[PDB]
Amino acid sequence: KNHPMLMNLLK
Amino acid sequence: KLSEEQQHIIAILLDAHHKTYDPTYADFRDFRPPVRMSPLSMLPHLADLVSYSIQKVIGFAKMIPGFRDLTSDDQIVLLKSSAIEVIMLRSNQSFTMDDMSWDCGSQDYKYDVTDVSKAGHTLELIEPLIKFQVGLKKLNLHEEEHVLLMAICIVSPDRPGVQDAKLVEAIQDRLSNTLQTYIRCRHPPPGSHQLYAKMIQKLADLRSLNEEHSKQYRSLSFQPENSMKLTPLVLEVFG
Ligand SMILES: C=C1[C@H](O)CC(=C/C=C2\CCC[C@]3(C)[C@@H]([C@H](C)CCC[C@H](OC)c4ccc(O)cc4)CC[C@@H]23)C[C@H]1O
Repeated sequence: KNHPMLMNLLK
Repeated sequence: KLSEEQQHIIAILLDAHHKTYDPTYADFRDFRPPVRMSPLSMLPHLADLVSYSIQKVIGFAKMIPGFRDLTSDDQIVLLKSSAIEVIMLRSNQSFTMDDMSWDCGSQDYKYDVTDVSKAGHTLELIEPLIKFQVGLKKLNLHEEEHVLLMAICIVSPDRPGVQDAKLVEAIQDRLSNTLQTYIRCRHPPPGSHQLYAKMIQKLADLRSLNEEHSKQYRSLSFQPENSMKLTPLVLEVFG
């Protein structure tokens, strides 16, 4: 995906 | 008519919104300062504002009943595509028809057509956006209706890239039906007249705003020196 910040804020 | 599941949904969404929307706007002090006095003078400040607002829309989205049963990939796609639209919808709370501005509590933080223009935008976006704000504000939504519309906007099954669309639809359908029923039981006429339909129309108006925004983004984006003024989150989410 290459969406680390958004992944992180969603967890 | 409004079941216990539906009252629970509404109570979760009101509280989630309250946890993610500070009507004092205290955190605005942490943003790069606005500059009014210069074509892209407001860009750092509004980039920062947008970036924070993405963060708060994510915090709201996470709390949507059902959202967490979605896969990460689906969570991601729904947020990427809806973020600007939810920011637009949530901005209605600061929007005032008095002078067609978003008034975040002090003159520093009161934004108008010229402030937005000085962030790299034209009337191609701004005119239909202020029209949206006006037409949304005239609906006079209950806060319950407001939060349901934002949630319905995020859990949209037609966003491209969506894998488990059917799951997205079952979630969204639970919130549409809660909204339908809420209006029936709690929204007295005449304000309730065609109110669901008028709300669904606003989600259509947001698709067109999103489109235009993505286009202006691409243009600004193409200039590495302006793209420099954004934030890493905004670059990640808006591409
Ligand atoms: C907390 C609040 C308050 O209600 C204040 C708030 C206001 C929102 C506004 C009023 C100011 C202008 C806003 C932010 C709109 C514009 C189009 C966003 C411009 C900034 C954006 O930077 C990421 C951008 C994108 C492309 C560009 O070429 C130049 C700038 C989108 C919605 C507009 C958002 C909400 O989250």
